[PDB]
Amino acid sequence: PMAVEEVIEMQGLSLDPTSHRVMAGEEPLEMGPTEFKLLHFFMTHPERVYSREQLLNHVWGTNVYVEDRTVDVHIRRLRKALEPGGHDRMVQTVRGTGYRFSTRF
Repeated sequence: PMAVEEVIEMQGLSLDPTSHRVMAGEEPLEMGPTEFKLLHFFMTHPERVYSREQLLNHVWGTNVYVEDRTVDVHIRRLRKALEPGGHDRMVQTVRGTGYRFSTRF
């Protein structure tokens, strides 16, 4: 995608950095700012697995302080927001290791 604020798309799921609009095809999806940031990170760092520690650093930063399970909490809310189109299946748990976003499922 040779464009910075360009719309990211994967398996029918699109995310607009400018308007913060996320869609399963043409149906709009609802999620908070943390989930959006998490989804944005996943769609741009696909297939690879990340520990909660890595996801905390990439998404929450450092000037805040959050526990690892908080990641699990927002992973849940994100999956929940992605259900309409079944895209929640793209947010996958890597047993006792972390999470990955995949087109394969």
